[PDB]
Amino acid sequence: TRFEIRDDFYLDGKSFKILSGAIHYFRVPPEDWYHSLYNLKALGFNTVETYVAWNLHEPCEGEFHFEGDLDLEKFLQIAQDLGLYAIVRPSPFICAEWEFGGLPAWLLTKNMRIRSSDPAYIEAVGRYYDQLLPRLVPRLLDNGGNILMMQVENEYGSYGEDKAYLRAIRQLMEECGVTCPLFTSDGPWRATLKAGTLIEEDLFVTGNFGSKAPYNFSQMQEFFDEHGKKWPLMCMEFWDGWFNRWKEPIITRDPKELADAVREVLEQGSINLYMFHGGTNFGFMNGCSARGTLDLPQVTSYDYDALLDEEGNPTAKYLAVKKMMATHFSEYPQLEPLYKESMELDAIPLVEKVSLFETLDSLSSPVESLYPQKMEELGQSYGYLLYRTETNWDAEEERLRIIDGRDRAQLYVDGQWVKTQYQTEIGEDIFYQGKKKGLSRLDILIENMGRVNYGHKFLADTQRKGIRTGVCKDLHFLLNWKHYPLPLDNPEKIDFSKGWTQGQPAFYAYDFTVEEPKDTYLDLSEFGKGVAFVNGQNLGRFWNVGPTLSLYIPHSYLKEGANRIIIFETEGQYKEEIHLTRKPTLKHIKGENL
Amino acid sequence: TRFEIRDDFYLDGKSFKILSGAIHYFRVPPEDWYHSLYNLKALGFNTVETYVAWNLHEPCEGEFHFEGDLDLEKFLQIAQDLGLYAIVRPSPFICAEWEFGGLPAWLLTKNMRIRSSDPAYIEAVGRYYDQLLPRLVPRLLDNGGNILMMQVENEYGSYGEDKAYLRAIRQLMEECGVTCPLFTSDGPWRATLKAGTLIEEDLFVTGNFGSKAPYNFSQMQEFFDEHGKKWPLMCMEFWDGWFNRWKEPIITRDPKELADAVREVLEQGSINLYMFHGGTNFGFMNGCSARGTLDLPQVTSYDYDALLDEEGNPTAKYLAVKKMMATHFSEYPQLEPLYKESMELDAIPLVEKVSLFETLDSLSSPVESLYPQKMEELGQSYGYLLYRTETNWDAEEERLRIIDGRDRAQLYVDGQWVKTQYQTEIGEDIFYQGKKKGLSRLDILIENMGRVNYGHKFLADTQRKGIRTGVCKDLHFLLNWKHYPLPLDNPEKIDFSKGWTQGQPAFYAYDFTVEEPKDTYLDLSEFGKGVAFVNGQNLGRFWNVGPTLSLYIPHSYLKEGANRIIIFETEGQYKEEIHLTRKPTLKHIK
Repeated sequence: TRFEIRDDFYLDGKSFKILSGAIHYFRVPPEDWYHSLYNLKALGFNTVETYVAWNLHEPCEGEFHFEGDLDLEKFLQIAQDLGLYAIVRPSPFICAEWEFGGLPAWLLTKNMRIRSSDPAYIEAVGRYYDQLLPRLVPRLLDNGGNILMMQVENEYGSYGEDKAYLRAIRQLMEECGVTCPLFTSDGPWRATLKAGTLIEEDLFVTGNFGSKAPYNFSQMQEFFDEHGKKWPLMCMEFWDGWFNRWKEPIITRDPKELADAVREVLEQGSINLYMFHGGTNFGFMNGCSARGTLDLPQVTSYDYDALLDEEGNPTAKYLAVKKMMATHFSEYPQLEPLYKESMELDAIPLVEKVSLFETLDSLSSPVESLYPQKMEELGQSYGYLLYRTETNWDAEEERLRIIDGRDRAQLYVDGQWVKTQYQTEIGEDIFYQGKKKGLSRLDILIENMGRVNYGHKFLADTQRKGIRTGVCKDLHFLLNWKHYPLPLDNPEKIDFSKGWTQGQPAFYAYDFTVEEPKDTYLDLSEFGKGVAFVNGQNLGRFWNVGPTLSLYIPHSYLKEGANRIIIFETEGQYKEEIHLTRKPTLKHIKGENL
Repeated sequence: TRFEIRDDFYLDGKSFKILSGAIHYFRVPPEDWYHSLYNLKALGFNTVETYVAWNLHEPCEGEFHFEGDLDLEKFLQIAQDLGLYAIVRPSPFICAEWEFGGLPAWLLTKNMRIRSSDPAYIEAVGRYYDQLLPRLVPRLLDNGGNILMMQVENEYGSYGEDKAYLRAIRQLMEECGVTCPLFTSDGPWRATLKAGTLIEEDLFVTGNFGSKAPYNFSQMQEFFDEHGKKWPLMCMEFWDGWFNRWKEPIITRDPKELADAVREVLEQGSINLYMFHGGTNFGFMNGCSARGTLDLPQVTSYDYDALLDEEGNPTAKYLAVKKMMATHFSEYPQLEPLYKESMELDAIPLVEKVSLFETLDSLSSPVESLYPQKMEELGQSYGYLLYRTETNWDAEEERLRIIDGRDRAQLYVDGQWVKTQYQTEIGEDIFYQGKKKGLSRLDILIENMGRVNYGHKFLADTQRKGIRTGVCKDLHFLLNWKHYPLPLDNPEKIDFSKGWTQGQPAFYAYDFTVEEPKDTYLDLSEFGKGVAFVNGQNLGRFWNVGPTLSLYIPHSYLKEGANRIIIFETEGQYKEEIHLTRKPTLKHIK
């Protein structure tokens, strides 16, 4: 074989240092894959690394997608054409600050123990691998492609110690034809290294850390020595920045310090910068952190304070690493990096608007049942879900309670907003005065704000979204529900010919003309909460709590000539004009460091 | 027919006022059934009412028990012998401040929507009714028995509005040959009346309340008038006292005020006093309240501040009601009630003791699996559950977390206590410094402190006890578990020849001689928490937080001659002697 893991990495019989950067194909529009990969090569780096997101490729059971934004094969080809090698990390679980850590939400309805040696789960992964891996085998280095090696699971030592599970994934990958070296990655301390690895089965071990390479590599070396392994040192995720969460301040890391930290890694071994270019969590694909029982959703932008910013442009950090490489690793040739230009556009007028309630039938097919159903139970993975029932008021004032609902609920009676409850607020008493006679329409709009992507809440009860127990009026649970799943993947079905009323979730259309499409940012600082679309593509979520108050619009999302932005707003904000800016708008929050 | 509901209750063609009192056969030892029923008759009342507890009668699916302490037929016969009528409320769900509201815990292992029109659930109730109802049909008044009528579900308006569910229950009862009038009971306001009833299908409606009979009956009357029903008014649960919960003050109700309130009901209609005699939640059968997401376990004593106290003796409240009856309803003949005498026994010394860990193997059959299992999936309904694993320490200090466990957890490493966590404390960081080398034994003793018995938490995730997600060490879930179910229904398997170690859950035995068995109270003020047995019979739980600091011992639990009391105590707080007192020991609660 051309690439071997011995006492060192060897490529064609010569010692080889891997200089990799992470770029997730699914977080960068395909039109910009070349741009981002070029900038990685230009830095003097020789390898690109990416996760593969199961929940993108098998969004519904048995339905596979490998084209367009998800054309991993094309991404790898672009990398190969640029003379870059590839590391692929096709774990069913990728963590990755990504919805449910990459697991398809439909697994939550199955009789199985997710992320374990449970055969039912392993078999689902197998059926997925049957579609994914044969696309990658021809792209192994030994088959004329560029893939050096692939990862088994992902940071499993930060979740469990089921060795049968790791063995099963390794076995599946091998059976599917993956004949390149395999490896695991984990935190470089004893507990995670012991739990996450198959070192005693000679499966290569790499470490994830964000600083102190000498110390962290020493801990890995001790672990290798203890098991008598003579292996090269590699940091598979060198965390070069920080991700962001709603309501929390943006923290950045000094470019020079980071470049120095990277130098230390390279002085002893190999690296994969996480992230090289972070990009965007388009649509509803953001992940979520947890603290005890509390969920902390992560933001749309995956800028990450990476070497390339969300847009793909070199930052001061890129330049600092470039200078470090030029000095300490001059044997790796560099190129001038590529920049994209951005544009701005003022005073784009509102053209049409419609209340969600007035365009429901166009957007969603209602599911009726006696008892309320959860989101995944209804066959929905992402987005919003409207629960509707009709009820007689049995007293002047009555109490309503949403029992076991997540993540955020807005309650309306006869179209009138009554209450909004987020997370732990859900379940608190709600009081109202309904119709004197006949039935009042009770509407509850629920949002899935992102399933936790790691750790102890990974399989928490709250991971299943929507209303899990029921809605109480007085002391009894209400029955006869119409459910309107609102994945909002069908903006073309928004019927702007219908009515609009203030103080309801609504869609707002803004039309503008573009001569030459360029990168830009939609300013949502004056709106409340919701999502935005440009030319039918879901840009992701906005929320005026910040820290991010914009949504990035890649040039490739725009068209020459007529364009339309649609804003779905849930909090009642109303603006007759929007603006696009050359740079993102930020909310400054106490404790930040820009 | 002998009994019918028209514009009024008619018994053998004559208008009839039902004067009922609640006595639950399963809360009073069978030896004292006559005593309590006699005292009900003595008050001038004519009817006894009782729930039937499904979780007692079908403890394991397909396994039915109707003998001894559970001999409902005998209870009804004794009532008939005393000339009392009976109302039976055989709902699958009884609420009743009783474990899981009477539902068998094994239902939690089934794919079904409990307490709904789900056929899977209805079919389970049907199989239960196939065993229960044929035992009651021959005891219907028309068939020579004493049962006047029976309830369909129980306060369903305080839970749902599934009319198909109510219809199914009614249909099951009819199909089992129950031909007497059926009825529902609910709170006497519009929301609960509408939700919990089948008035439009002519199913009789009763109300539950604890005061303001005129106002509450007026709300029922309006509901009746609205639906064109000319029916008698009955309060099927007139709450005459208060139940108690650990760490909360005992509330009592003035005897005279209560008697006055009862009179108000009787001036307009019929009544069932809840409770007439409350008795005891023996063993692990207590219920649990909820406030928001928080569980509030109810105590062992179901004294309830009822007319008869836990022991079955008339109280000031009994006398006040008796006086009210003699004054305002003199047409009902009364009798002098019966009293039981109690005993005391000082300083009964500790005979022997043994740590739980040292007697595990005789007490429990372990179940081994890679991932930890919950209590019910292991086949256990009540008691304690020991989770055991072996693990080595990967740093001088490591963090442990119990993820999604209920209700109370005690953690030991190599036999040494590390931490106790109750309810919401479960999940908090636990830091430990363990064996420098090799595997340490990690033991986690979990207690099921009582499943919620009503309301929005009735089917909460927390109703399944044990550890639902896992135990984390550092960042990873630990695997390879030995589970020791500890229902503690086998005290005869406690091996006192085994070793005892301080600071561990342990069993303590106290031997004494009894001349003539009499009611008494076991003083547990100086023991931390646990349960107690007398002659192998589980008296229920104790907890030094109070308000109750004793366990009632019915005379029938004692034997002539040699007796043994075994205390299982989990906190490491015990006494080298015990006292049996004439009256219960109580603690004031802030």
